[PDB]
Amino acid sequence: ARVKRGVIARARHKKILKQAKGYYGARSRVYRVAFQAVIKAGQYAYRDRRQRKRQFRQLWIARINAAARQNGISYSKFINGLKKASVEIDRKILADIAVFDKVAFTALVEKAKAA
Amino acid sequence: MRLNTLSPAEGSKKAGKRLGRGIGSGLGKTGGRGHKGQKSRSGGGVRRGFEGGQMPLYRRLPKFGFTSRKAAITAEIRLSDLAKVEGGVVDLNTLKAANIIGIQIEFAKVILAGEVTTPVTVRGLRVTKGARAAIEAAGGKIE
Amino acid sequence: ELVLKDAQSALTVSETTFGRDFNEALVHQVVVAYAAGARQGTRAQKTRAEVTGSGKKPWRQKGTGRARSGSIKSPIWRSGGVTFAARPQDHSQKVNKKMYRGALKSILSELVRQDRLIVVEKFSVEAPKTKLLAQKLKDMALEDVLIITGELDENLFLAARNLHKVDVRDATGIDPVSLIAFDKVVMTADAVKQVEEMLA
Amino acid sequence: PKIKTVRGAAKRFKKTGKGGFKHKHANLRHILTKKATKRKRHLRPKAMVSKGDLGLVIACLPYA
RNA sequence: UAGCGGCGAGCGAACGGGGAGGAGCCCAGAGCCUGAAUCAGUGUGUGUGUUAGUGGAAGCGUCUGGAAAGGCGCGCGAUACAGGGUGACAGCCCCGUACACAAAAAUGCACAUGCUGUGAGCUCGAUGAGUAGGGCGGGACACGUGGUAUCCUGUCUGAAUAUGGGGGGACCAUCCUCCAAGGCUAAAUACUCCUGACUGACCGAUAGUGAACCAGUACCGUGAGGGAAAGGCGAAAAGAACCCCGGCGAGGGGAGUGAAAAAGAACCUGAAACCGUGUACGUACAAGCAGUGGGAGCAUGCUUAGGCGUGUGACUGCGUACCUUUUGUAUAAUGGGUCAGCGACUUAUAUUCUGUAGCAAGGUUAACCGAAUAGGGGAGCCGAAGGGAAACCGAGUCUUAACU
Ligand SMILES: [Mg+2]
Ligand SMILES: [Mg+2]
Ligand SMILES: [Mg+2]
Ligand SMILES: [Mg+2]
Ligand SMILES: [Mg+2]
Ligand SMILES: [Mg+2]
Ligand SMILES: [Mg+2]
Ligand SMILES: [Mg+2]
Ligand SMILES: [Mg+2]
Ligand SMILES: [Mg+2]
Ligand SMILES: [Mg+2]
Ligand SMILES: [Mg+2]
Ligand SMILES: [Mg+2]
Ligand SMILES: [Mg+2]
Ligand SMILES: [Mg+2]
Ligand SMILES: [Mg+2]
Ligand SMILES: [Mg+2]
Ligand SMILES: [Mg+2]
Ligand SMILES: [Mg+2]
Ligand SMILES: [Mg+2]
Ligand SMILES: [Mg+2]
Ligand SMILES: [Mg+2]
Ligand SMILES: [Mg+2]
Ligand SMILES: [Mg+2]
Ligand SMILES: [Mg+2]
Ligand SMILES: [Mg+2]
Ligand SMILES: [Mg+2]
Ligand SMILES: [Mg+2]
Ligand SMILES: [Mg+2]
Ligand SMILES: [Mg+2]
Ligand SMILES: [Mg+2]
Ligand SMILES: [Mg+2]
Ligand SMILES: [Mg+2]
Ligand SMILES: [Mg+2]
Ligand SMILES: [Mg+2]
Ligand SMILES: [Mg+2]
Ligand SMILES: [Mg+2]
Ligand SMILES: [Mg+2]
Ligand SMILES: [Mg+2]
Ligand SMILES: [Mg+2]
Ligand SMILES: [Mg+2]
Ligand SMILES: [Mg+2]
Ligand SMILES: [Mg+2]
Ligand SMILES: [Mg+2]
Ligand SMILES: [Mg+2]
Ligand SMILES: [Mg+2]
Ligand SMILES: [Mg+2]
Ligand SMILES: [Mg+2]
Ligand SMILES: [Mg+2]
Ligand SMILES: [Mg+2]
Ligand SMILES: [Mg+2]
Ligand SMILES: [Mg+2]
Ligand SMILES: [Mg+2]
Ligand SMILES: [Mg+2]
Ligand SMILES: [Mg+2]
Ligand SMILES: [Mg+2]
Ligand SMILES: [Mg+2]
Ligand SMILES: [Mg+2]
Ligand SMILES: [Mg+2]
Ligand SMILES: [Mg+2]
Ligand SMILES: [Mg+2]
Ligand SMILES: [Mg+2]
Ligand SMILES: [Mg+2]
Ligand SMILES: [Mg+2]
Ligand SMILES: [Mg+2]
Ligand SMILES: [Mg+2]
Ligand SMILES: [Mg+2]
Ligand SMILES: [Mg+2]
Ligand SMILES: [Mg+2]
Ligand SMILES: [Mg+2]
Ligand SMILES: [Mg+2]
Ligand SMILES: [Mg+2]
Ligand SMILES: [Mg+2]
Ligand SMILES: [Mg+2]
Ligand SMILES: [Mg+2]
Ligand SMILES: [Mg+2]
Ligand SMILES: [Mg+2]
Ligand SMILES: [Mg+2]
Ligand SMILES: [Mg+2]
Ligand SMILES: [Mg+2]
Ligand SMILES: [Mg+2]
Ligand SMILES: [Mg+2]
Ligand SMILES: [Mg+2]
Ligand SMILES: [Mg+2]
Ligand SMILES: [Mg+2]
Ligand SMILES: [Mg+2]
Ligand SMILES: [Mg+2]
Ligand SMILES: [Mg+2]
Ligand SMILES: [Mg+2]
Ligand SMILES: [Mg+2]
Ligand SMILES: [Mg+2]
Ligand SMILES: [Mg+2]
Ligand SMILES: [Mg+2]
Ligand SMILES: [Mg+2]
Ligand SMILES: [Mg+2]
Ligand SMILES: [Mg+2]
Ligand SMILES: [Mg+2]
Ligand SMILES: [Mg+2]
Ligand SMILES: [Mg+2]
Ligand SMILES: [Mg+2]
Ligand SMILES: [Mg+2]
Ligand SMILES: [Mg+2]
Ligand SMILES: [Mg+2]
Ligand SMILES: [Mg+2]
Ligand SMILES: [Mg+2]
Ligand SMILES: [Mg+2]
Ligand SMILES: [Mg+2]
Ligand SMILES: [Mg+2]
Ligand SMILES: [Mg+2]
Ligand SMILES: [Mg+2]
Ligand SMILES: [Mg+2]
Ligand SMILES: [Mg+2]
Ligand SMILES: [Mg+2]
Ligand SMILES: [Mg+2]
Ligand SMILES: [Mg+2]
Ligand SMILES: [Mg+2]
Ligand SMILES: [Mg+2]
Ligand SMILES: [Mg+2]
Ligand SMILES: [Mg+2]
Ligand SMILES: [Mg+2]
Ligand SMILES: [Mg+2]
Ligand SMILES: [Mg+2]
Ligand SMILES: [Mg+2]
Ligand SMILES: [Mg+2]
Ligand SMILES: [Mg+2]
Ligand SMILES: [Mg+2]
Ligand SMILES: [Mg+2]
Ligand SMILES: [Mg+2]
Ligand SMILES: [Mg+2]
Ligand SMILES: [Mg+2]
Ligand SMILES: [Mg+2]
Ligand SMILES: [Mg+2]
Ligand SMILES: [Mg+2]
Ligand SMILES: [Mg+2]
Ligand SMILES: [Mg+2]
Ligand SMILES: [Mg+2]
Ligand SMILES: [Mg+2]
Ligand SMILES: [Mg+2]
Ligand SMILES: [Mg+2]
Ligand SMILES: [Mg+2]
Ligand SMILES: [Mg+2]
Ligand SMILES: [Mg+2]
Ligand SMILES: [Mg+2]
Ligand SMILES: [Mg+2]
Ligand SMILES: [Mg+2]
Ligand SMILES: [Mg+2]
Ligand SMILES: [Mg+2]
Ligand SMILES: [Mg+2]
Ligand SMILES: [Mg+2]
Ligand SMILES: [Mg+2]
Ligand SMILES: [Mg+2]
Ligand SMILES: [Mg+2]
Ligand SMILES: [Mg+2]
Ligand SMILES: [Mg+2]
Ligand SMILES: [Mg+2]
Ligand SMILES: [Mg+2]
Ligand SMILES: [Mg+2]
Ligand SMILES: [Mg+2]
Ligand SMILES: [Mg+2]
Ligand SMILES: [Mg+2]
Ligand SMILES: [Mg+2]
Ligand SMILES: [Mg+2]
Ligand SMILES: [Mg+2]
Ligand SMILES: [Mg+2]
Ligand SMILES: [Mg+2]
Ligand SMILES: [Mg+2]
Ligand SMILES: [Mg+2]
Ligand SMILES: [Mg+2]
Ligand SMILES: [Mg+2]
Ligand SMILES: [Mg+2]
Ligand SMILES: [Mg+2]
Ligand SMILES: [Mg+2]
Ligand SMILES: [Mg+2]
Ligand SMILES: [Mg+2]
Ligand SMILES: [Mg+2]
Ligand SMILES: [Mg+2]
Ligand SMILES: [Mg+2]
Ligand SMILES: [Mg+2]
Ligand SMILES: [Mg+2]
Ligand SMILES: [Mg+2]
Ligand SMILES: [Mg+2]
Ligand SMILES: [Mg+2]
Ligand SMILES: [Mg+2]
Ligand SMILES: [Mg+2]
Ligand SMILES: [Mg+2]
Ligand SMILES: [Mg+2]
Ligand SMILES: [Mg+2]
Ligand SMILES: [Mg+2]
Ligand SMILES: [Mg+2]
Ligand SMILES: [Mg+2]
Ligand SMILES: [Mg+2]
Ligand SMILES: [Mg+2]
Ligand SMILES: [Mg+2]
Ligand SMILES: [Mg+2]
Ligand SMILES: [Mg+2]
Ligand SMILES: [Mg+2]
Ligand SMILES: [Mg+2]
Ligand SMILES: [Mg+2]
Ligand SMILES: [Mg+2]
Ligand SMILES: [Mg+2]
Ligand SMILES: [Mg+2]
Ligand SMILES: [Mg+2]
Ligand SMILES: [Mg+2]
Ligand SMILES: [Mg+2]
Ligand SMILES: [Mg+2]
Ligand SMILES: [Mg+2]
Ligand SMILES: [Mg+2]
Ligand SMILES: [Mg+2]
Ligand SMILES: [Mg+2]
Ligand SMILES: [Mg+2]
Ligand SMILES: [Mg+2]
Ligand SMILES: [Mg+2]
Ligand SMILES: [Mg+2]
Ligand SMILES: [Mg+2]
Ligand SMILES: [Mg+2]
Ligand SMILES: [Mg+2]
Ligand SMILES: [Mg+2]
Ligand SMILES: [Mg+2]
Ligand SMILES: [Mg+2]
Ligand SMILES: [Mg+2]
Ligand SMILES: [Mg+2]
Ligand SMILES: [Mg+2]
Ligand SMILES: [Mg+2]
Ligand SMILES: [Mg+2]
Repeated sequence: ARVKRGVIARARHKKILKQAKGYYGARSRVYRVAFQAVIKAGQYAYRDRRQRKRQFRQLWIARINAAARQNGISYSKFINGLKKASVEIDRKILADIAVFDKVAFTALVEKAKAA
Repeated sequence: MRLNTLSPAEGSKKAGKRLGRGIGSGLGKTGGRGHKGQKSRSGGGVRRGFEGGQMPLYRRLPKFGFTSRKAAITAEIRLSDLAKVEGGVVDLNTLKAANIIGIQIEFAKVILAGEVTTPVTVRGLRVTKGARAAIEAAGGKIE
Repeated sequence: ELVLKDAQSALTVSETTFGRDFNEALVHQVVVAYAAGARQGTRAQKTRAEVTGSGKKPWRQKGTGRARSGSIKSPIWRSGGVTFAARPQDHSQKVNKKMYRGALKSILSELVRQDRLIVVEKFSVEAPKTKLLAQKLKDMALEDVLIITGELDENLFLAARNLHKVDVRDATGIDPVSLIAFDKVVMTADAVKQVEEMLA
Repeated sequence: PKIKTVRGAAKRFKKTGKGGFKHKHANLRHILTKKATKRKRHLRPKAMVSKGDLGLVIACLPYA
């Protein structure tokens, strides 16, 4: 029983070249080059789910550190102030509040000033 | 049951190792035979009893003995397979027809392997001391 | 033990032939083996030796900026080779007498539970004509059948040769695959008696 | 084709009841006068093959 | 297995048993009596076969379609539902098939049998000399000169010749067994250039023969020799009359044929690499495996009175390809121009182990006989007992004078 493999291979190559859609030059056209791009893309994607959680924390922390210093307190002292008052609110929201509702935010900086 | 509905017992069939079919296969690229050297090579591996050029065990040890021609043509008749012949007579030609000992066996011996019931007169045949007690305890007289 | 459909006579058949537990593995092995026995296995590709062409190196070992070749016939080249060329082979596999008998005893007893086995008295067509056989199966309410008979009538044989779904084996020539394949099995009282003695 | 026994091995080993192999000891052919009697006595009876070099023996004689 | 063997690698019997098939004669010659039973004429003359052949059953109506064998509904032949064709898949349209039948003729055969021609029976025996054997040297025997029988001989020699001689694995002696030195013999057995039929868990145009095709051709080589590539319009050529542009060209546009002409002969399908034309977005102060997380804008698709898809991706954090081989590779170490196709742990028999199924102190058959995957055939094999170099003894036995 001979097995021609033209139907199955095509379906394998065409699947990867579909993931490589958008890439420059051979990386979108040429299986042998695309297949590398698609693995590398996977590797970077896998690592960047880890880095996304880091980047955003830095982003929020910067926002909070900015919005705190407008009210006369540094980030380091503010967070200790909040921890010592048993405030459980995270960076993600403090950063959201910092941008949107500053009149509210100010109350957290006062709440921190108590400690 | 239909021709389709039949299936084997679980554990009966086990696929088979297929070497050189990608990473996911486990074995794949060097089909479980490592990197380089004589054993990796097609038609590779040394012959039997080869110890890297050290004198082999089957040559450093001395030869002994000689093959007896008499031992080839003598049987050890089991006493359990004794009353399976012709009532209670077991010469040699009678025992040979029962397919207990080979055709080219002149000398033969009844040993104590356990279990006799019927009386058997064992003629023209060498008999063991334990079997002599058994055969006579069952009933039959030797020679 | 087995009632008929035009008599109601108590044919006392043996218990450990027609009343056993269905051992699926055994049956599967015997039927697979039976199938494997049907193969003729007549095929051949030709190895790099058997291909036509010279042993000459097309180009020399070194010097030309090309991949070292030793033969036109090498299986990595086009139009020559097939690495592990098939040789005509025998796929028939051994089945132990007791396993074959055990499988028949297993399958033939499951026909009694499923009611595919229609035991009958004298079963024979009048003259060698399919029209009659086909017409008499309408009353019996059958279509895809294995008509097992002890005394193999030529009249009955000839009259089922053209009928596709009907097959007329002799009681001696029952098979594992056949008994399973056909949707009903019609055995003659003599044939049951012969099969009883054959399987034992 | 059937496997061939390594005959030389078949002439130096013998299969015991359990599965192990008995063999004669080395150092008892020549140069005996310098050897102590105690050695020559201990080398006289047959000896079982070691578990390390059992696999080498089992392969080279596959019938008995 | 026994043996052989730098006793290494390896080589490897026989006796005996089960089967297939069976079959024997003639010469080295003298009585009575006679051509007779045997081979072979040649015949003819039957039976067959082979090389031409003949008949050979029974379907219609609607629906879809270019076309019906299709679907739907009712019939009918079947010793014919093998298979093939026919405008899509046909038991019943056609060719076949089962089956029944054929030969003027030339042949393969199968026995009556007239017979140019050839000795049945019968007894007296004869009963194969440069031979057997030997020395020397080689070879064949499973057996490598070994303690080597047996066989063959190049060379040199040499019996006895049935009161005799050969073999029984150095050799001898007793027993047993055969009768060399001359011939001829069917079957079982091996093979397939070739002729048919039939079959494939064989291939389906880079496969299968090298060769589906005007292939051992083209082409290459002084020559021996090497040796390609290259299949498919459509149901039917109905192969595009006639116009128009062009050089009364190529090539096109119409028109027509067809169900369809991006089925128009560079002709089923028509992928990918590769090269284009048009639409959306981005892109001419910006440094690197070109992506990836983040993300504005713009363009489209939608439900809308929120936004969510899709394409693009300004700006920005991180980020030196894959394979190989290595202590270690972004490595400036190897391999890859790209795509498509093909391209590497197989098969047979033995063997040990694991799983699984059968049956169990038993298990189990081989060739073969069966037309037959049934079922016979247990010849065997393996197991149920081992110890010892071996005789031998044996739930023991070896060691040893004997063993705590
Ligand atoms: Mg296959
Ligand atoms: Mg195929
Ligand atoms: Mg593709
Ligand atoms: Mg792939
Ligand atoms: Mg594509
Ligand atoms: Mg994209
Ligand atoms: Mg994009
Ligand atoms: Mg592409
Ligand atoms: Mg593309
Ligand atoms: Mg594309
Ligand atoms: Mg976090
Ligand atoms: Mg399964
Ligand atoms: Mg499983
Ligand atoms: Mg497993
Ligand atoms: Mg396999
Ligand atoms: Mg693995
Ligand atoms: Mg691994
Ligand atoms: Mg391994
Ligand atoms: Mg390697
Ligand atoms: Mg190495
Ligand atoms: Mg290695
Ligand atoms: Mg090789
Ligand atoms: Mg090698
Ligand atoms: Mg050395
Ligand atoms: Mg020795
Ligand atoms: Mg020795
Ligand atoms: Mg036997
Ligand atoms: Mg070869
Ligand atoms: Mg050559
Ligand atoms: Mg050459
Ligand atoms: Mg180069
Ligand atoms: Mg190249
Ligand atoms: Mg070719
Ligand atoms: Mg080929
Ligand atoms: Mg191939
Ligand atoms: Mg291959
Ligand atoms: Mg097999
Ligand atoms: Mg197999
Ligand atoms: Mg059988
Ligand atoms: Mg069916
Ligand atoms: Mg000594
Ligand atoms: Mg010392
Ligand atoms: Mg000492
Ligand atoms: Mg010592
Ligand atoms: Mg064995
Ligand atoms: Mg054996
Ligand atoms: Mg010898
Ligand atoms: Mg030597
Ligand atoms: Mg040596
Ligand atoms: Mg040889
Ligand atoms: Mg040989
Ligand atoms: Mg050989
Ligand atoms: Mg033999
Ligand atoms: Mg023999
Ligand atoms: Mg005999
Ligand atoms: Mg016979
Ligand atoms: Mg004759
Ligand atoms: Mg004569
Ligand atoms: Mg004469
Ligand atoms: Mg004639
Ligand atoms: Mg004639
Ligand atoms: Mg005829
Ligand atoms: Mg004809
Ligand atoms: Mg006709
Ligand atoms: Mg007809
Ligand atoms: Mg219509
Ligand atoms: Mg219409
Ligand atoms: Mg249709
Ligand atoms: Mg439908
Ligand atoms: Mg119909
Ligand atoms: Mg209907
Ligand atoms: Mg109807
Ligand atoms: Mg009908
Ligand atoms: Mg059919
Ligand atoms: Mg047919
Ligand atoms: Mg037919
Ligand atoms: Mg057709
Ligand atoms: Mg069509
Ligand atoms: Mg067709
Ligand atoms: Mg119809
Ligand atoms: Mg029909
Ligand atoms: Mg019609
Ligand atoms: Mg025919
Ligand atoms: Mg007939
Ligand atoms: Mg005729
Ligand atoms: Mg005529
Ligand atoms: Mg004539
Ligand atoms: Mg004639
Ligand atoms: Mg002829
Ligand atoms: Mg003579
Ligand atoms: Mg003579
Ligand atoms: Mg003469
Ligand atoms: Mg002599
Ligand atoms: Mg001579
Ligand atoms: Mg001589
Ligand atoms: Mg001599
Ligand atoms: Mg001389
Ligand atoms: Mg000499
Ligand atoms: Mg010599
Ligand atoms: Mg030698
Ligand atoms: Mg030789
Ligand atoms: Mg020699
Ligand atoms: Mg000598
Ligand atoms: Mg020797
Ligand atoms: Mg020697
Ligand atoms: Mg002699
Ligand atoms: Mg002889
Ligand atoms: Mg004389
Ligand atoms: Mg004389
Ligand atoms: Mg003699
Ligand atoms: Mg002689
Ligand atoms: Mg003699
Ligand atoms: Mg002798
Ligand atoms: Mg001999
Ligand atoms: Mg005597
Ligand atoms: Mg005699
Ligand atoms: Mg005589
Ligand atoms: Mg001679
Ligand atoms: Mg002769
Ligand atoms: Mg002849
Ligand atoms: Mg004859
Ligand atoms: Mg033939
Ligand atoms: Mg042929
Ligand atoms: Mg095929
Ligand atoms: Mg080709
Ligand atoms: Mg094609
Ligand atoms: Mg092509
Ligand atoms: Mg070629
Ligand atoms: Mg030329
Ligand atoms: Mg051509
Ligand atoms: Mg074409
Ligand atoms: Mg035209
Ligand atoms: Mg013009
Ligand atoms: Mg012109
Ligand atoms: Mg013009
Ligand atoms: Mg012109
Ligand atoms: Mg013109
Ligand atoms: Mg023109
Ligand atoms: Mg024109
Ligand atoms: Mg034209
Ligand atoms: Mg045109
Ligand atoms: Mg046109
Ligand atoms: Mg047109
Ligand atoms: Mg038209
Ligand atoms: Mg039209
Ligand atoms: Mg139309
Ligand atoms: Mg079309
Ligand atoms: Mg179309
Ligand atoms: Mg159209
Ligand atoms: Mg049209
Ligand atoms: Mg058109
Ligand atoms: Mg057009
Ligand atoms: Mg058009
Ligand atoms: Mg089209
Ligand atoms: Mg066109
Ligand atoms: Mg179209
Ligand atoms: Mg078309
Ligand atoms: Mg063309
Ligand atoms: Mg084209
Ligand atoms: Mg085209
Ligand atoms: Mg076509
Ligand atoms: Mg077509
Ligand atoms: Mg086309
Ligand atoms: Mg396209
Ligand atoms: Mg394309
Ligand atoms: Mg491109
Ligand atoms: Mg391009
Ligand atoms: Mg722009
Ligand atoms: Mg733009
Ligand atoms: Mg700009
Ligand atoms: Mg600047
Ligand atoms: Mg710019
Ligand atoms: Mg740059
Ligand atoms: Mg950089
Ligand atoms: Mg990107
Ligand atoms: Mg992205
Ligand atoms: Mg993203
Ligand atoms: Mg946006
Ligand atoms: Mg917009
Ligand atoms: Mg992006
Ligand atoms: Mg800008
Ligand atoms: Mg960035
Ligand atoms: Mg970087
Ligand atoms: Mg790196
Ligand atoms: Mg590499
Ligand atoms: Mg290297
Ligand atoms: Mg290095
Ligand atoms: Mg690195
Ligand atoms: Mg590199
Ligand atoms: Mg570079
Ligand atoms: Mg290097
Ligand atoms: Mg380099
Ligand atoms: Mg390398
Ligand atoms: Mg290197
Ligand atoms: Mg390169
Ligand atoms: Mg392969
Ligand atoms: Mg392997
Ligand atoms: Mg296989
Ligand atoms: Mg065999
Ligand atoms: Mg085996
Ligand atoms: Mg095991
Ligand atoms: Mg196991
Ligand atoms: Mg199990
Ligand atoms: Mg089991
Ligand atoms: Mg059981
Ligand atoms: Mg049991
Ligand atoms: Mg049991
Ligand atoms: Mg027991
Ligand atoms: Mg048994
Ligand atoms: Mg059995
Ligand atoms: Mg026969
Ligand atoms: Mg036969
Ligand atoms: Mg018979
Ligand atoms: Mg028969
Ligand atoms: Mg039969
Ligand atoms: Mg028997
Ligand atoms: Mg049996
Ligand atoms: Mg023993
Ligand atoms: Mg022992
Ligand atoms: Mg003793
Ligand atoms: Mg002793
Ligand atoms: Mg003792
Ligand atoms: Mg004592
Ligand atoms: Mg004692």
